[PDB]
Amino acid sequence: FSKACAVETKEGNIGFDVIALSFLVFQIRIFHSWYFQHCMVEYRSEVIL
Amino acid sequence: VKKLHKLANQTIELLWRFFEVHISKIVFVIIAIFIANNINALYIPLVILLSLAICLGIFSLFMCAYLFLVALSKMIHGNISMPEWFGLKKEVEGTEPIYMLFGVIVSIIALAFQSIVIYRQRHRAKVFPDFHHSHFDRSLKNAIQFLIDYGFYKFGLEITMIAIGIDIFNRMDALAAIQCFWLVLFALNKRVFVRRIWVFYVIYMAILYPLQFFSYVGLPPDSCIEYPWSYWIPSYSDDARFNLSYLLNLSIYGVNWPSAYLIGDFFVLLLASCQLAVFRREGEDNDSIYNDGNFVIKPENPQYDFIDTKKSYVDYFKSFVFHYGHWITLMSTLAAGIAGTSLFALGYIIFTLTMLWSGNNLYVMNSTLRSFEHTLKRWNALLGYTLFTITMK
Amino acid sequence: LGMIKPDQLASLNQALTDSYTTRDTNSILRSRMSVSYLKGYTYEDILI
Repeated sequence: FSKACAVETKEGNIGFDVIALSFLVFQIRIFHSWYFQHCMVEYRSEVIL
Repeated sequence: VKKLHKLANQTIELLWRFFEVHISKIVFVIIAIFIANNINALYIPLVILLSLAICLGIFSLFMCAYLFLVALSKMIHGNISMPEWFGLKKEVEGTEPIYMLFGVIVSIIALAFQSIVIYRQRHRAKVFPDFHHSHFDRSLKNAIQFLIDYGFYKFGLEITMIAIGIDIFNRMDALAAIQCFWLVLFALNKRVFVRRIWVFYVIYMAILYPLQFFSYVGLPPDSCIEYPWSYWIPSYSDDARFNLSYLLNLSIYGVNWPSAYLIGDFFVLLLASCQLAVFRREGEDNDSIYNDGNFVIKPENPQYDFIDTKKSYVDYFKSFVFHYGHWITLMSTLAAGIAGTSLFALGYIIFTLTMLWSGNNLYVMNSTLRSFEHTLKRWNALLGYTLFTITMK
Repeated sequence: LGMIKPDQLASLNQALTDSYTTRDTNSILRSRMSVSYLKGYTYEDILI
């Protein structure tokens, strides 16, 4: 039965997802922090206007 | 000669200032490694008392005498007998009593290192007493001091979450399931919810640690009794029963529990203790700026502009981390999505493509119609989907 | 003494290529090496 369904070797890991979660939680924490209002001020009226 | 002597004096002073606050952590790590080396039965009282000490100079001498008792002891269905299961293996006579025990006697000196500073101090909690974070960007040395002094007050919640994630990664059991359920509960709420629930979480895990170690050590071999959890399964092979027991982390005869679990939960203990220690001295720095409830730019900020006046390199570092960090995190999430092979990978792909498709037009605070609030709603949806993915896996 | 019939060679190839377990990684390399070595000779270069 394991031969028939034939999972590749073992690939069900919980790896790179963890570091992706780390990066995105860091980003969302930065989104609610300082220097980011200045960042968006730089985005606004210097890129479009 | 004089300059070298002054540099040596500065180095020894700074390492002493490091030690006077890090000897406790260093000795705890050393003891954890040593008890991971020997996971026999007689290690229950010591892990219990270390857990109690972490939960709370009266406690400083509790383990000092017991390690001497261990040093006293180390000098003293079947297939194994009482002394070996206890943790006292009768080695070959005539070889050595100190054959591989070169750290316990050093550990006594380690306790002395923690005791000499205590005795000579009472006869402040900062290595750098002239620290100033007002203009931390005016010097790279000041930036390093910021990273080493307030580096945990700033992001302690994040590093504790990382520790929990790595524990789940190296744990992979029902304990990992409850840990990721706690992660889901924590990540989907504001600061007040964790403010209220962290004490319950830390006491629950502090109580769970001793029970985990009791499960690890197990039962005496010649007890003339069989574990009930070895005969729940009616009509499946014995290997299935072994897998079920291992996944639920229950004691079984002739088990060889690796030290990775103990290392992970010990680091969880230390991160929780540090988080609580900084959590007592709570302030207003680790609070969201959206508590006022509007998305408009705050008229006056307590920090100067960083995009201009690019001086030194720490300003460049802030610009890189605050201006293109979302590109890095989207790269990481796309790599994680493409690494896997499942419908969860497809969800990651579609979410990251629809996130990257809105480059800059959607990053505008122009009143309503998908403003900053909707951007944070989408990001919270990303958090929810990622936690759903990990818990489902 | 004679050249191996194609049926026997095909049966031997199938038996060699189905000799592994789905758990250990090193068995994959051994089976791959055996199949690759066998594939170097056609049915004309092998005799019985």
